[PDB]
Amino acid sequence: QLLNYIDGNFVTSASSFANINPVNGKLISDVFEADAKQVNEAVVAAQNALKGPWGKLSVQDRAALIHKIADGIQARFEEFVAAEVADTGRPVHQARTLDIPRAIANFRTFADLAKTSHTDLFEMSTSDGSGALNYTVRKPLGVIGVISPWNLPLLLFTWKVAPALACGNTVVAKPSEESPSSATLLAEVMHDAGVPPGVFNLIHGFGKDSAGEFLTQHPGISALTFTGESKTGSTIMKAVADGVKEVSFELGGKNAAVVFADADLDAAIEGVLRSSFTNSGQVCLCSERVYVHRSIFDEFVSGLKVEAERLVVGYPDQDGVNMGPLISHGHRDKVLSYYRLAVDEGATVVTGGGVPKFNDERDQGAYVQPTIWTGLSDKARCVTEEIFGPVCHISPFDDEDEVINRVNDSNYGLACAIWTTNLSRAHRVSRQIHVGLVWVNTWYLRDLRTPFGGVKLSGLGREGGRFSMDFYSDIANICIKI
Amino acid sequence: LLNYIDGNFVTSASSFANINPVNGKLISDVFEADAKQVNEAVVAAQNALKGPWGKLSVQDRAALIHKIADGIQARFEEFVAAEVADTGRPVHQARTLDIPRAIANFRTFADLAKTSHTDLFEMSTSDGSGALNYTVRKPLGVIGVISPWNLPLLLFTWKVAPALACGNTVVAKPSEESPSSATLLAEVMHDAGVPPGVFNLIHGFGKDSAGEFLTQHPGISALTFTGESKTGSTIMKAVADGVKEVSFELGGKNAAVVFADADLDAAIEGVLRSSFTNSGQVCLCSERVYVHRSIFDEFVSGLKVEAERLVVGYPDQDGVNMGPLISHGHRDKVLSYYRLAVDEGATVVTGGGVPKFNDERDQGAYVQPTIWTGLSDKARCVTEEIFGPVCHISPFDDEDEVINRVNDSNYGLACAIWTTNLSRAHRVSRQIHVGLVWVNTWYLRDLRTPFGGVKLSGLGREGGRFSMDFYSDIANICIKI
Amino acid sequence: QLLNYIDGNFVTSASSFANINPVNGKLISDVFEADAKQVNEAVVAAQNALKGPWGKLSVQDRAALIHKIADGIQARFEEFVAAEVADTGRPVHQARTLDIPRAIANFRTFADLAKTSHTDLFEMSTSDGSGALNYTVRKPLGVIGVISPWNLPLLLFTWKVAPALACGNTVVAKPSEESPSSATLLAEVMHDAGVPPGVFNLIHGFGKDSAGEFLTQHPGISALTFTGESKTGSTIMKAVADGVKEVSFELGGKNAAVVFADADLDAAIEGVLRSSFTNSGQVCLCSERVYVHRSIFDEFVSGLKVEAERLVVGYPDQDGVNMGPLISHGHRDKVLSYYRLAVDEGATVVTGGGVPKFNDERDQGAYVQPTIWTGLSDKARCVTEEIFGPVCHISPFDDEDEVINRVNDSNYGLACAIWTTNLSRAHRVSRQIHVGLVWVNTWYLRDLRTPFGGVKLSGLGREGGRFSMDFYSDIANICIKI
Amino acid sequence: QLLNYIDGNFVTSASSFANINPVNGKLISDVFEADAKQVNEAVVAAQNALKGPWGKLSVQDRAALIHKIADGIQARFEEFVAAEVADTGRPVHQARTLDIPRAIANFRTFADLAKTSHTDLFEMSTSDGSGALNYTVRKPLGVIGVISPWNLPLLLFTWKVAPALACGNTVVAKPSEESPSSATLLAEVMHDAGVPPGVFNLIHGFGKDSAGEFLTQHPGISALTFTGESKTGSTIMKAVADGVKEVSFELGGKNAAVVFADADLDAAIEGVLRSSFTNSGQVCLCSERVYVHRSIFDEFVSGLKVEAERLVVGYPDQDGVNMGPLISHGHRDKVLSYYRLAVDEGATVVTGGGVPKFNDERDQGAYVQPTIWTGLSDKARCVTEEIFGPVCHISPFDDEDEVINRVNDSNYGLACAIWTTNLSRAHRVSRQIHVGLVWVNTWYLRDLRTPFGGVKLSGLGREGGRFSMDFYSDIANICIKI
Ligand code: NA
Ligand code: NA
Ligand code: NA
Repeated sequence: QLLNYIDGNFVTSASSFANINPVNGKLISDVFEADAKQVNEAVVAAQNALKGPWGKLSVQDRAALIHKIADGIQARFEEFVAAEVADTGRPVHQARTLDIPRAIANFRTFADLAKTSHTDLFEMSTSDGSGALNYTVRKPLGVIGVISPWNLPLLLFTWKVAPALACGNTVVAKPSEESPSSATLLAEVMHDAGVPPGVFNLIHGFGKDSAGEFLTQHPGISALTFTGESKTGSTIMKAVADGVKEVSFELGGKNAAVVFADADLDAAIEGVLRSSFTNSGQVCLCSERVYVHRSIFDEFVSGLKVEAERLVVGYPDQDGVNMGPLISHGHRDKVLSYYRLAVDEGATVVTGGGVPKFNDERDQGAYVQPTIWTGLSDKARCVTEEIFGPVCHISPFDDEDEVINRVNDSNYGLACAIWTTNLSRAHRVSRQIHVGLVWVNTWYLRDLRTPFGGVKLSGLGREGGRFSMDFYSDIANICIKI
Repeated sequence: LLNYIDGNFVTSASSFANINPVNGKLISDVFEADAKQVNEAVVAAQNALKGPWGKLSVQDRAALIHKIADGIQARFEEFVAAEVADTGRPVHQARTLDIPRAIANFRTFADLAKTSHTDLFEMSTSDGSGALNYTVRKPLGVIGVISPWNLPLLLFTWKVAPALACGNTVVAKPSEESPSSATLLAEVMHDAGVPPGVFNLIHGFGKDSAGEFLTQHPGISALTFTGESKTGSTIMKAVADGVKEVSFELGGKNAAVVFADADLDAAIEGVLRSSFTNSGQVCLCSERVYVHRSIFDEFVSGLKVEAERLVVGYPDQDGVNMGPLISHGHRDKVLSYYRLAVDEGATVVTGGGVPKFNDERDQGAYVQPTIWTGLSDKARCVTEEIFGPVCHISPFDDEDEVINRVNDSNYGLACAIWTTNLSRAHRVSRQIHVGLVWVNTWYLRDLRTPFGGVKLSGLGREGGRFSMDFYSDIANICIKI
Repeated sequence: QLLNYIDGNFVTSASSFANINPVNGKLISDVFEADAKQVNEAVVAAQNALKGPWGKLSVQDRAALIHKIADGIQARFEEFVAAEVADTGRPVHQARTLDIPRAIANFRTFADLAKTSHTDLFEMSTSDGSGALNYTVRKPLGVIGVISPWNLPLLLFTWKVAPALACGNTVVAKPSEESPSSATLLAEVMHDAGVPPGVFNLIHGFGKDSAGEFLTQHPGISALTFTGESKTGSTIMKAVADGVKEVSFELGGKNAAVVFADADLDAAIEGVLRSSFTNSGQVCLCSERVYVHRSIFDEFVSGLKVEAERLVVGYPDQDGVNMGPLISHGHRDKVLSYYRLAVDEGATVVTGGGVPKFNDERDQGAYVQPTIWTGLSDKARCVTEEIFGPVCHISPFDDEDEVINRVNDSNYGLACAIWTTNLSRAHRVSRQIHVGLVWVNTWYLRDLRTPFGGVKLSGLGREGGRFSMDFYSDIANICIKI
Repeated sequence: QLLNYIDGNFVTSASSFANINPVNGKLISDVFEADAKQVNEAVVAAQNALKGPWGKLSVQDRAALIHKIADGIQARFEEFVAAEVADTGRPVHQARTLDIPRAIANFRTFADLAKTSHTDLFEMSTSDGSGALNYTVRKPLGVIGVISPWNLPLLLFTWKVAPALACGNTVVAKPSEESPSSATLLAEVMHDAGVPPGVFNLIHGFGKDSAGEFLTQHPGISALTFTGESKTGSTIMKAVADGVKEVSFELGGKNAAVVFADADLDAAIEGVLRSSFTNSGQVCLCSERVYVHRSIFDEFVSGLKVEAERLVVGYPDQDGVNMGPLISHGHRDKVLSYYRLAVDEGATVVTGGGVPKFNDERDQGAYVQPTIWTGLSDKARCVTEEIFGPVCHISPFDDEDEVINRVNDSNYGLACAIWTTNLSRAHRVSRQIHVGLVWVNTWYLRDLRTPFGGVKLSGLGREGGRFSMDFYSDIANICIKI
């Protein structure tokens, strides 16, 4: 059983929902859904905590307490690994090396920035010759509403909660209904670490007519930060508009990888394998479109096919497992529906295209095969809409400007990876991709000080580094006439 | 007054009247852009990004922007006249605040465009060869600009200057009530050699007009707006499906606070200005005033005196201090607050009506500078934004009390504090829940500072680097070595 | 006994010298003086250490190790308190709440800054229209020679060593002969924490024709950072000139305090008492000149007399001890010589002027009385020369511009404290004072992110925050034509 | 015809010295050498101008006035060209497109940074719980002493004078005896722009026992910034040592170009031709050492020989002129003394090696030939000592780690140019070169915002961008207790 955490107490709710293990379809736990009344209690508790001990902590004391939260996750490391794996079916090795360490690192990085961050001093002259001073300060924005996704549950959850707390805000967070275990554990770490009641609040539930909608509509929040589907971003923006709430969105992507004729071909095959199928292609940053220079296109597709078919699709702790299932049955229905749509649009299915057959309990889970399509036009729905499964379409190109234009011809703009060994090409091309993040000869390498976010439908605002310290703060200007 | 689109001055199939509010006389007809014309503006701005404007170095861009500035300086007095006519502002203030600030907007952001740089982050990797992350600023794209009538050219250019400085193209809809200086600006840009499609001026209104069409148009990348909060919320919903970047500077109900240890004459002068400047039609004006009990009556009587000394009349009159409100429709809204004040229990210390001229001005849109006392913190006249030359004055006793009373608001743009005490100034300033605090002064602006509000008073910050960030895509480029 | 620490090993020397407890003149330990050959050994080992594991550490791992050093000092907190107190006589109170906590915070602040710090990206246009990028990086400068003072032994020692290590340098450091203990213990902490051999080297000795000089002359160093007497600063600057070594100097001052008529009078009396007599007036930052507006002058002098006479002078762990002895008998000779000079120049001795009579072992120590002078002119030697003991002279003033000129009419310019409750005056007056550091209504309040340094004879350069990160690094610009 | 400019007046002197045209050895003008007394008068007047209307300008007005200076140079553009060409023999085209535009840009860039630069606000907590603010401000350092070189007279002179004035200092500036004309014209432009008297002072003369040394010894300056030979940098550091004056040094170098096998070969030949022979190899950034991968070595050398022999050495207005003379006969004697040393050391002379025969007035000037050597060892003097003439030695190399070691095996480290088309190599190699400036696939591309300086004997400190705004300012911390 997974309880809510409100004003320093773990509390049940009236109704509950099932958390299902996508590996086998079995029940992991029951999760009490916070109702509107409990959400209001969380918000009000969070407002009030801003006037309690939390509000009086020095930036050094606040940061030391956040490092302690992080020590707590570390001390329960394997429990956190086990929770993420149960909920989502992610390979244990990924949970051990990507997800939980990044969740620890999020807290440490922003606790550090809390200590080092400063503001600005501007001098000016005036008519009377005595001058003025303008200095700025950072204050907590207020209560931050976090609605976070199921694909990187603890990582993306802490990505928001860490800078929010580092900036002195209080929090009411709603983790995905598909993945609530690690967040529920984080609350326990919060509690045991002595985080004052009301600072961090955890409400479980869904979106519409549930905890997520209640949060989004509550007038006592000062901001809503959200990662997830683009149409949901749009819904959230409409919902907080009457309140003119500060908003921060990381949304969909139809991300491209580009492979030039001078790429290290083996490294690019391996890189596109990772960018297409990591977390079974359920990363916002995954490459679902791939452009490859004509002269190496056949060799690239053949190489990637071989490598994709070597992927081990199986149990999270199975020997050399690469790929787990999708998050849920309902998500798999959506993915398989694009699988059929691609055949109908005229794709050649280079590999995959269906669901593997296990002849064991995994057949009741939510697996699909890693899939490569070829032969679709740039207009096809499967080349333009985010699928959020382990798939990519590969298309040839001849000319640099042509491929830049094809990558950019999109209502999204989150990320792009480019493969080339040429110094000029790397820099010339990357600056021309209309996205928030480019990688050259790698993918999803993250320095947490960098600005991160997207253009067009992929989001608005930036987080990371000082961008987060600014978003989760009131920036106030104080002008002294001397 | 014509629209300016893709390098050409063009008419529309419908015009509206621009009325001089000093005397009710028609100044000019203004062609209203239709949906088809707004689309034409946006499409041309989009195309302008791939033309000569797009290929200018940052140094040549800034030079051209400095040339726009020079262009305005060269026609300074036509600009003063245009702004006066539209709005009735004192000729002196147009001449030393409005027009100079608009020129400084262009110059400051041109200068920032040349000095701004971005970031390099080094990192280690597993294989031990490392990686580099660097950031770049790029044009965001087409900037939709919808701007207010109270400081027409100043607030128009406050947005347009950073948009252009960051290499964007612009589709700008100035207020229906003050379309003249913008139209001149378009002439300056045309004569200065700004490439076609880079700057586009479209005239009209909000709902079912140019403004609405702009905000609904999918070709823009951002919408920056200064105005009413409710209009802000409307825009946010309209751009939500395209998840457009937004920047809002919205209403306030701003307070001025006078502590017992203030320089009382300076404070009286200060609040006089903060209350009645531009006939109280700055979003930054003080419509609430808290004065320490020990000095409350002396402050009110002094403010009464100085307020009654203000000269209300012609923009060019000898010692004029105030002009009219922007329009009859706005005077109607303001006179309706004047009545609501009485009906709410207010003591009228001064004004509370219109003045009498017995000449054309009676056809104008004047109201008197007004002071109220005796209302409660929950009176509507003390909570809601009026945007006229009026303030209510209320006593206070304690520091924590007045802080709480200032912050007890759904708005939070600005606040002025009067005190001679060092500790008090810094202690109290930091606790006011607004974007902008002034101590011992008001509306003193350094264009590098973050400017914006909290709560209903806005979203985001503009000014200095905050503008340079808002009006650009920040992109991260990560090179594995 | 106290050894040098060279290339991973404690070692003795030919010569040794005594370390004397200034409370009672008794021997604490023998200290081995490093010779030229062993200084050469230290520099060469530091050079090679740059090419060993130390140099392969990530910024993250380097920072973690520097936090381990800080941990290792926290774990021996009281031993470090004991060692500082023994060498110098400072009250145990001050060692526990200022000295040792700073040494520790020095390492932690600079380790944090190493993790958060980044550099710059400048794009530019070029003729051919393809453009160029300039990006800068921070690299280790090389071997940093550190020569440090006895007045704040571990605090000022670590103030240099911490940023030097945080920036990836290696270090050869010479603590003061008068206070070698806390540094030798620090060497132990480094050894125990696994600091690779050669990264940190400790050499004992004196200046001329001893370790200090040898260090400054050695061609193998990249920089010389020094805190102390101005003339010594000049001497070091000449000695490194042939090698054009980077230099950073925090030198002396004759710091003033200004009390304006609208000051909080009791607060100003307390603050000037603290800025004149803290550490027995042996801080670079103490106020030896004081200017008080005429209207409150007599009342200020009377009040300070009373408070200075309530000061407890005695043992480091005595009840509410306020002052210990001076660092040494030799230093007391110099200070008393000044006490006589002040009388000779026609000063009224308001209080003090001598040494107290203990009638116990403290009579064998190096104590003097807190002293206050009036009636000297601005040109008197005792008003213009740094005495570095617990004394201040007080003079009246009438005008603001007048007292600004009087404070500024000095060949030094480290620090100044001003007392006033007036908003305008604090900002108007502070910006006109020709020094590196001004305090308003307080003194020696340190934020370790701020630039610290002086003007004129009081120094060269700035340290603290980014200024330390720039000083202890090569800043390199890399320009890529695209 | 060349007078000093002191406290607002052009004044002559007791002695005069001749300014000779290096194209033909003919007298251009006589220059009045400043004596110790005039040097004192210049400093004293600079100190007073700080207290005058100059000191009171807002930053906006001071910047407005620096732009006027720029405008005034621009209105007399061709006279500045004539003056530069006359003193130095520089090709008119280069004077007209590099030297004078850069001189004007220096002023515009720093006037602009004066208006945009701001400082820092640090908040901090305190024991009593009400906290404190620290903020910084930039103020004029004071009187800046400028001593500038003959190789880029107006460019390097204004590179120091622009930021000095932009930060509100006053200046006493001693231009090179070899090239005093353009600085004297600047003085006229200053006068005519209405720069208040004493703000800018021009003194002419030599170094030791002349205006150079006297400026350097005056206690009245706050800083001395100098570009030129390293030994003269050392001498300077010693002379201001008793003063602890701020110092900023851009000294010599023995800069390398490195060409890897994957370079665009024709681009690298053109690039090394420029880096070797521009301004007749009298730029401190010139490459006198070149390392070329053995596989392209013969082809590179053979290609560079051809391009070198296509260089037109002659008159500044000669139809296709590429190179003018060296700066003086005195300089030519040194360079020819190296051309012989090279032969005596065993060099093969690929081309040049002597002086060309014009059979006209040019034979009385100071020309040498563009020269290329091979065959020397890395320890040869001609490969290790700065010649400062139009020459380079070319050596082959095999390994990347090897060429990096050979490049870095130098007491200097000013700049390096690398040629490669490989992305990783470019970034991997550049960061390992121990210099202040690396160019990749170009040379002497300058963005004035970037830090500019050297390591080891090549310099001290950084200039450019905020590094200039920081060096030419007092940085002051003001700490307000609340
Ligand atoms: Na913010
Ligand atoms: Na942006
Ligand atoms: Na400085």
